[PDB]
Amino acid sequence: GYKFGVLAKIVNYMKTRHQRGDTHPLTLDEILDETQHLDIGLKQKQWLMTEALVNNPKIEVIDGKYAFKPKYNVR
Amino acid sequence: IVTVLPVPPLSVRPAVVMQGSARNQDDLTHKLADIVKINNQLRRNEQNGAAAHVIAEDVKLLQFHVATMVDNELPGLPRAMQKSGRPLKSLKQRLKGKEG
Amino acid sequence: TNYKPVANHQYNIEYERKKKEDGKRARADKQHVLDMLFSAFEKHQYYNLKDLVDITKQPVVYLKEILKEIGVQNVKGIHKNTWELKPE
Amino acid sequence: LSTMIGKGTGAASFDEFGNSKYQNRRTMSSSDRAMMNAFKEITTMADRINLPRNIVDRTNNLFKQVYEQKSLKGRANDAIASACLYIACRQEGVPRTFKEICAVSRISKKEIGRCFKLILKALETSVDLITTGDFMSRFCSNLCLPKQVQMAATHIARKAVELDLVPGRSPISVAAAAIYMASQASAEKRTQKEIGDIAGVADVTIRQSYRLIYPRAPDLFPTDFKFDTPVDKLPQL
Amino acid sequence: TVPKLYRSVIEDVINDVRDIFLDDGVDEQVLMELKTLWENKLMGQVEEEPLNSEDDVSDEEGQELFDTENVVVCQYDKIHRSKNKWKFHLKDGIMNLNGRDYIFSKAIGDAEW
Amino acid sequence: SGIVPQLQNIVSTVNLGCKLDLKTIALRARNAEYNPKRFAAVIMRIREPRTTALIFSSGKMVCTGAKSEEQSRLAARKYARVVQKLGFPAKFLDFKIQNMVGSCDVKFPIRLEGLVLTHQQFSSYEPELFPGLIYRMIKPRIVLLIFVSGKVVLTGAKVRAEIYEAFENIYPILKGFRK
Amino acid sequence: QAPPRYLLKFEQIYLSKPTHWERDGAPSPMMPNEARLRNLTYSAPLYVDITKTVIKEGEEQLQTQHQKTFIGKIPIMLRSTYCLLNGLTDRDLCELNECPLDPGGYFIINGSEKVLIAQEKMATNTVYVFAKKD
Amino acid sequence: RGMFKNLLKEVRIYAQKFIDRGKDFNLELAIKTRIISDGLKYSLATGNWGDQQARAGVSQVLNRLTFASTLSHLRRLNSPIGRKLAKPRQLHNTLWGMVCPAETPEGHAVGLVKNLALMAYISVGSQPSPILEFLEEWS
Amino acid sequence: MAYQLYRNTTLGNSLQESLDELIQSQQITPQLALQVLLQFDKAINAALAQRVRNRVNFRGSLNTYRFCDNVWTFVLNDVEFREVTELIKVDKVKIVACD
Repeated sequence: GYKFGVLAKIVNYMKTRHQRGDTHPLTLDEILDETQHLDIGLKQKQWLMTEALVNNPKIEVIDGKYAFKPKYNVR
Repeated sequence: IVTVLPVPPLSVRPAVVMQGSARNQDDLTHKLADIVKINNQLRRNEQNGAAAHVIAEDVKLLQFHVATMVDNELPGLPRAMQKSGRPLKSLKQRLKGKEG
Repeated sequence: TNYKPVANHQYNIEYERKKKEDGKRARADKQHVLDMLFSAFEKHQYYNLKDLVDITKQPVVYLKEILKEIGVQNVKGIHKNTWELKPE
Repeated sequence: LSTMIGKGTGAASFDEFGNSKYQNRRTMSSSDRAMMNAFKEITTMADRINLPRNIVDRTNNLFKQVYEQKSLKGRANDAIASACLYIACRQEGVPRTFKEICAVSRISKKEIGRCFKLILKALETSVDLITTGDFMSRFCSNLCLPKQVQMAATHIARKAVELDLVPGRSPISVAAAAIYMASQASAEKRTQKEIGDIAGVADVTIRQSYRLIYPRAPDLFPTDFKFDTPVDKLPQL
Repeated sequence: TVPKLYRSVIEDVINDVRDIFLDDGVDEQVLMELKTLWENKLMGQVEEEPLNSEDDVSDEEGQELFDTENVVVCQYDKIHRSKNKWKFHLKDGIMNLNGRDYIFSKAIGDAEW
Repeated sequence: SGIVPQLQNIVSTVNLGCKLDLKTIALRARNAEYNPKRFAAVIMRIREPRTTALIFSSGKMVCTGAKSEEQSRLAARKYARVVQKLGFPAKFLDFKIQNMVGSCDVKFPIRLEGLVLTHQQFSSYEPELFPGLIYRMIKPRIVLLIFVSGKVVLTGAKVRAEIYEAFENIYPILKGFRK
Repeated sequence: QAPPRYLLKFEQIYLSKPTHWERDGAPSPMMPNEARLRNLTYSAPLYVDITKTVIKEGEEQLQTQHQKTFIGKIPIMLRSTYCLLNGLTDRDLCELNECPLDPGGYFIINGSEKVLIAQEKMATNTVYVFAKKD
Repeated sequence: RGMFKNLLKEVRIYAQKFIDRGKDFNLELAIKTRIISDGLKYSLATGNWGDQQARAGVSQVLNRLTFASTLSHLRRLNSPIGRKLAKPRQLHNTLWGMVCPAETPEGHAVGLVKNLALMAYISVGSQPSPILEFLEEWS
Repeated sequence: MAYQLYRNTTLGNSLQESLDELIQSQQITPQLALQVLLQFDKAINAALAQRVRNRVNFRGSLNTYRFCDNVWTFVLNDVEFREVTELIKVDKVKIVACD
């Protein structure tokens, strides 16, 4: 299993991180540090950057970094 | 075009009484039972909005039952069969031929 | 000599012995069952509810509870409706 | 009140690809279909041990009463059917041992006994206590023993039970011991294996029933019986 | 017997770790030296909420803490409790009785309590 | 009558009122066994009362094997103290006695056949299933196990007093069928 | 097939004398007169020998044998080789309440003496050229 | 043959239902003894020759009015021709010595119901194997 | 990620000490030490399962016993190890077993 499992882990981690009030964006390495994914492949990284965090309606692209999308949802 | 089906009285379709306690019913009573069952099924399917092909098949089966009400010698069609090998005696059977 | 009286059939007692040696499938924490789910849809895209239960070795109600949160059921006109392990 | 659709007869009956456009879509209830499945299973069970049809009818009556009374929804219909067959056999004066009904069912002695207890509770009825006598015609005939041995075994078991020689032993065990210790008194002999496998008793059950019944040997036999073997020649295990 | 088992274990271990060492680039010289060192290391209370009415209802808890005495390390297959005693079907395991090593493949144990 | 029943086992339920974690209790206890694949609770056993108790995650304690109601309460307090030793804030609420089991003797054999014949609506004697007569009697909630040995077992009572009057209710009946 | 593979083979057929099971379950010889009077069916049990084998990936084949498995009752033609009246002499027939002059050759089904009438059929396996002019 | 096929089908269904459910199956319980018994009995009782488009009148109540009547009934032959078609009703030449030229019913069944001659014998068949071996061994 | 029962032994203690000495010299990473421990556990488990075909007996009395996550913790006192070749007397023994 590879290239398809960690996407669920990272999206869940960032969603739960936003649930704690972390409105500030976080870099990819910041999430990778505490998710025990230091051995993640480079092609996985670029595939993530090019598809995963841009196609989903739950990730906001601001000042180059990635954050939640609380404006789209109801609060 | 049969839109309301006449239901014969009990005289036309009497229930015989056997040895012991029995309520053996005429063939027409069984055919009326099937007619009412399929009619209720179709009514409920139309009421709760079933699939189109479900309604079409139920209409087809209702047509078959109303057909075997009258004619059981439909050429190239299955016969209304009671349980054990006996075709039902439809109205045309009750009327035509030597024992009619 | 046939249909001889017996307290219980050999196959039945064998099946009960197997069932009581193996026991019931124990309820686990959410993360570890989710780890089996992750290995699962890494292994194969589509799945059948029975095979998922066999692979995960988890209680059917608990599997349904942890799968409904992330998974959805897709209707198919070929065989039967089935669950989808993709979160989206 | 429903009727079947017969096989197709011509082109109009069939469809574009090798199938009839009318099918046997039965309108049976879940309840009626489940209880018809049960009657069909009861008949199969009863014909395995050659029960007459009257016992099958009584079993159907008891099963219908239980299934309408609706207190055992949680037990398999096959276990309720087995218990009903046991009750029907016991009510007719021709009881079958629990192991005999078990042998013709997928349901264990544990499960059929529990369902029997629960059916008796539900119907608020009772059944006569089995005597080491009813289980004699079968346990003997199956073992192929003469008619004088029938009378000897019946009389001796009845006398042993009457004077309370055996405390609390199940009637099956006392009956089997009677068969054992009346068989050796005649020319026709039967070993432990045959009687045990034909009556359901274990070797240790029949052995301790024999050792309990042995000392009162001569006073227990019928007076008018041909002693093909002397009373003192019975071998003690 | 026991030294022969030790030598066979050493042979199997060194044969097994060859692929592991060659996978990550560990040279052979690390193994032999380690082995040498390894060998050199071997050779009427109405209101019932307060529960403090009782004391000294526990035994010494240090027995698990010290672990200085002999300890059985093995695996189990079948254990039965029969109102008085525990019947054990203990499969293969190793033992260290007062420094001397022992081995067994099957055992029957009896315990009283 | 002249013979007094003796209670041989007691079981009671008591609500601690707080949720518990089973794994930590099994780890930090002294006589705790827990197999997840077998059963939903942690058994615990204490020698001096010879009582056993079951720890459930919803915090309802159940005790077994006590010889007296006061002994059962003391054992329940002991198990609650064992829970408190882990720092879990348990309580002692709605302690309700549930069942006690009594064994006694009449010292004469009984002909069970007459007993089940004259009390068919109460008795059910099946030698194949179980060698003892089961006697279910109405106004008390009580079932009796009777045997040819004379031994009698009383069970199903709610309170200690309840056991007694049933015994003297069956003793004359039993006295009418002395072998 | 469910992995195990189960194989059943039916080898030998046995067929005992006609028998009757009373309410007690005691088998006794069904005499034909008794069948006629009590509306019984004059049938004999049919027993078959079955071999059961199991194929497992671990090569643990069993060859278990169920000897003489009851598989139903065949009605028996009277005065045939498998009837109770086969070798009986005239005196034995009279003592058994059966006419010596009875030819037999009929079954007893529910107490009715049922006879099978030979049915004519076109000969099989032979070429036949006919004269369809219609 | 058909009813043994039905029995084997039922055993297969039962044993498949047990094997897929994941347990060995008891052979004795799989066999439904009802099938052969109450199928042969039904066919010989009602005369309908087939399952419970089939021949009728194959089995009849034996005629016990006179010994001659019983013998005549036990030696009867039936032609399945419908009861039209005068040709099969005629007394063909090949009936000499095999079928009685006199014994037929009068009415709707004349000619179609016949009786064996007094020395007529119907072969029970035999295996053609030894004939084939002999012929092959011959020239 | 294994049974992990032979680690708390004299052999396990010696291996752990050797790995600690190697780590303190900055020769191998701790992950390689863990991998070596896992391989050693697998090897000793296989050796015990295969090359052991002998039997021993023991008797004693129990005082303490526990069970958690397929791990027994029996304790025996006044234990006599009986064997056909040698008899051993020991005061107190602790039994840890897994499956």
